Amino acid sequence: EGKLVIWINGDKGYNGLAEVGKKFEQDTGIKVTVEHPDKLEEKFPQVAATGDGPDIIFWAHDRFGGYAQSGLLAEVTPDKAFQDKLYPFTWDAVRYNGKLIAYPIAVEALSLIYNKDLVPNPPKTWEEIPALDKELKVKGKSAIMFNLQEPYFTWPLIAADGGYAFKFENGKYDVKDVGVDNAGAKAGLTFLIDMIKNKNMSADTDYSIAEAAFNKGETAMTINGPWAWSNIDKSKVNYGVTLLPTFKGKPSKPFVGVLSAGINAASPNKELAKEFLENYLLTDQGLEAVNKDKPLGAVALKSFQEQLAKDPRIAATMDNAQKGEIMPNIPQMSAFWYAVRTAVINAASGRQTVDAALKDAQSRIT
Amino acid sequence: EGKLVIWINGDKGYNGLAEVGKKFEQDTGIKVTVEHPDKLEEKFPQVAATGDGPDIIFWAHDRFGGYAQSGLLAEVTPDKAFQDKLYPFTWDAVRYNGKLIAYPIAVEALSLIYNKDLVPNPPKTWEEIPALDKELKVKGKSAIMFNLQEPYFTWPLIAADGGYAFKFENGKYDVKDVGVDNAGAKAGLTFLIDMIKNKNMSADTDYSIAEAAFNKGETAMTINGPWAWSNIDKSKVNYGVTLLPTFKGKPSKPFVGVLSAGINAASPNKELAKEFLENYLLTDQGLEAVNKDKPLGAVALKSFQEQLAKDPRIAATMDNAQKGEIMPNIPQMSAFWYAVRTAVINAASGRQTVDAALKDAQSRIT
Ligand SMILES: OC[C@H]1O[C@H](O[C@H]2[C@H](O)[C@@H](O)[C@@H](O[C@H]3[C@H](O)[C@@H](O)[C@@H](O[C@H]4[C@H](O)[C@@H](O)[C@@H](O[C@H]5[C@H](O)[C@@H](O)[C@@H](O)O[C@@H]5CO)O[C@@H]4CO)O[C@@H]3CO)O[C@@H]2CO)[C@H](O)[C@@H](O)[C@@H]1O
Ligand SMILES: OC[C@H]1O[C@H](O[C@H]2[C@H](O)[C@@H](O)[C@@H](O[C@H]3[C@H](O)[C@@H](O)[C@@H](O[C@H]4[C@H](O)[C@@H](O)[C@@H](O[C@H]5[C@H](O)[C@@H](O)[C@@H](O)O[C@@H]5CO)O[C@@H]4CO)O[C@@H]3CO)O[C@@H]2CO)[C@H](O)[C@@H](O)[C@@H]1O
Repeated sequence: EGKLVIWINGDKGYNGLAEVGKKFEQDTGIKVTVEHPDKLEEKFPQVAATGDGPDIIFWAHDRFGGYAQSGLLAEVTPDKAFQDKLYPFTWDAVRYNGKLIAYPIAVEALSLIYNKDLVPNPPKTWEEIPALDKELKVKGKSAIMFNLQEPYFTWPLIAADGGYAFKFENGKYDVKDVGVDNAGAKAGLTFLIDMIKNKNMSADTDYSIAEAAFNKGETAMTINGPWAWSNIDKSKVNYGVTLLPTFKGKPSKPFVGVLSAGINAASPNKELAKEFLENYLLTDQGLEAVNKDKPLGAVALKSFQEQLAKDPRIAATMDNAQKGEIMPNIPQMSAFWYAVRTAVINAASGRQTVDAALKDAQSRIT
Repeated sequence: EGKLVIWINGDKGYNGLAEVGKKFEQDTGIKVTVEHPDKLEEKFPQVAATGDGPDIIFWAHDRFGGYAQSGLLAEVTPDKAFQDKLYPFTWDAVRYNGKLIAYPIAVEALSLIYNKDLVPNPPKTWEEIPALDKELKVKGKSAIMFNLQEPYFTWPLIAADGGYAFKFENGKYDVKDVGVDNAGAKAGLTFLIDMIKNKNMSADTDYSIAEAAFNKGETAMTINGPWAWSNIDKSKVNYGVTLLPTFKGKPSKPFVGVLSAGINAASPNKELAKEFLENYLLTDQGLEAVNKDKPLGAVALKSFQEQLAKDPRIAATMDNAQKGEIMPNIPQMSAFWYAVRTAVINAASGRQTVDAALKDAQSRIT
């Protein structure tokens, strides 16, 4: 304790790393010792399992999932401001079981390195290298030499025509796994129906009726999104924006929508549309103009969002958003919405029980 | 042609959008017309299918996958500099079948909106709202009113206790789908073995032998990563770094490694380790010190990577990286490497045929 021991491979810049450690000690008094043991990536699980080893281990990320599965790595805790400083795909490489288990440093790939004076135009194909070697051999030279003891160096050739390690299956929505008629869905809709039966709400309330009632001070609360705030600003009501109420102790989970602008495939103006959206709308000034009319909520444009993030209404918007879920964009989403609309309206009006309404919606969607 | 027609929903800031369109026309002469038809999200697939409709359509992203499946949307083409200006998860929301099919604008979620003067401390639970309503009703008021005709507004309550739309299955490596002994793997290893048989290479060449031969000008080419460049700089050789050769017309596919720093779970210095890695190593000055010793390649730190990106050696590194694949971090990766090492060494030395070596590796991994 009171020290840092670092392990890094002997082909990396460990002397330069030790100079970073010297600056660390000069500022903090904490000694940093950089070592480069052989087989460090095999020794680490052996010594960390006994509670020994280095404080920090450097390796390519392919070793780290095995370490994390064995409980040998601490979860790292960079805040969002620090995570923003590194490329997102590098954080992905060090994420295991949903947790960040290392700090990414550098991105490595093999390349062809060539002597400009022996091969001014290096070969573009592997197949032409034997002919080049024959000409170099009469000069006492060879075309190419690389490490054949480590599979890292031969893998690019093995993969070229179709070799691979493990196949990756992309994330996907299971369009047959729908949760509209499970017990939790029924419990929430039953509560809504119970409020209607108890005359706390009326089944015929729509957007206009609820907005007028809230903005005239006739009801204490409403549920709406950022576009509604402008009309409340103009009203007499002093309003706050906060977390949706919990149900059975669990957060309400609103669907998160990304307002998006698509370009019609039939448009003869695709270049103009790109210019307008990229260079006029998606600017601080462009979004401010729309936002001043009806608030957008949080915006996708980082520079303008940092100016909105302070507003408690935006903070509440993002707190509810985090408790909820981003909507799928799959084609089946419209079928989902049409079916759920019918279920809620039928249950709220008494044309169906909650169970029969949601069962029918589930059948329609799947 | 020569116009922009925009469709946006009637609850959004369409007058503010039209002012952005006015500025567009003032600068370009191109008229922008903003309309807010009812049912625009249903009308669009009907009119875009006939080659009509608006140039740009605004909606939440949940509608857009259906449009893109129907071929109604143009692929949008923002460059990397523009994509960097928006939050990554917003681009994810508008990606369909691997392609970006809209521009994200805003991030929306419902919140509880409350009258500060009627309910200074708004309810944290749904279950307490009936009691609040009874007290407000004696004052001629009600606790809460919101739109019950659109399922968007009731969904947060339905999802709270377990309702969901479509279940998402996270991306994953299939540890039983291994490509070490397929036809492409065998073809590439066979070519390596054929070069060895033809005496273009020697099976016993290792890292040291290849590095010495290249850096003394005895071989025209080598295959190595960025850490090797420092020793070539000091040598007499004038070297370039370029794309790996193709095989059977296809790019060589090197495995991409992210050099990573993990913190030992047994370390009593986890706070010091975080301080060192975040505030000393992962700085421009910290990475420069390591990089000056042995080059890191591309770095994860955006600010320093932008200073390296100009170097043709780094450009070539990233070109090869893009043709290749990020390594998995799964625990099975070490088994993969050990098995492939044995296969390559055995095939190159003649202790096994290419087919028998790679079949054995495949069996060992699975
Ligand atoms: O005693 C018997 C045997 O020992 C010797 O070989 C062994 C090695 O000493 C030992 O390190 C071990 O090597 C394994 C390694 O543990 C395993 O992780 C995997 O290595 C991968 C890396 O994980 C991967 O990142 C990548 O490594 C790159 C690295 O990213 C890059 O930054 C730079 O450092 O180059 C590295 C490549 O050299 O690829 C490697 C795979 O090539 O697989 C390794 C095995 O190949 O186990 C070795 C075998 O026991 C002696 O060399 C051997 O002669 C003896 O027979
Ligand atoms: O004529 C019969 C019937 O017509 C009327 O209802 C129909 C609507 O006019 C019509 O627009 C259509 O509504 C569908 C919609 O097409 C479908 O996409 C889906 O809507 C989702 C959104 O996709 C989703 O983004 C979200 O919308 C939010 C939005 O994100 C937010 O920014 C803001 O605008 O609030 C929106 C919510 O209002 O959620 C909605 C779902 O609530 O589902 C819609 C159906 O609910 O089809 C309607 C039914 O035919 C009349 O209203 C009706 O009385 C008539 O019986």
